[PDB]
Amino acid sequence: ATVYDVPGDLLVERVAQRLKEIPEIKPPEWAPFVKTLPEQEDWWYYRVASILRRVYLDGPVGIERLRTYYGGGHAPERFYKAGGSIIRKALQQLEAAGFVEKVPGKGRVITPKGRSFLDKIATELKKELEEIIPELKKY
Ligand SMILES: [Cl-]
Repeated sequence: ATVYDVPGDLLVERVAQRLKEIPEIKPPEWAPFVKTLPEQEDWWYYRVASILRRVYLDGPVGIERLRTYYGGGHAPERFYKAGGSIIRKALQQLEAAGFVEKVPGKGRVITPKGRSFLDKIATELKKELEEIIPELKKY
């Protein structure tokens, strides 16, 4: 299966778990300082997983385009607050892990390693859904 063949939320969950074992993916200790479930406890892993999937889907894609995609105005020169820092750090860690690269004049793209990483996890998830859902009791 590929990323296209599984739901995004469950894929990001499963990718997040696998990213925990990748040494370069190091939570920056930003989310714990916010007061305003695994997706919260493991926020950074989910964030990086989501961004990796977004690069797979949308690449080539630039930092500012990702920032505005995720944000709650395009201004690539402007001094990044929290959202820009998140994209930048995620992309730095993903590049260090070999999963994304920069293409001059194009943006970030997923590498063959990154693509296979996602597609392997998608294949596992697809198999699980195919097994579990049809076998659930009705009532
Ligand atoms: Cl964090």
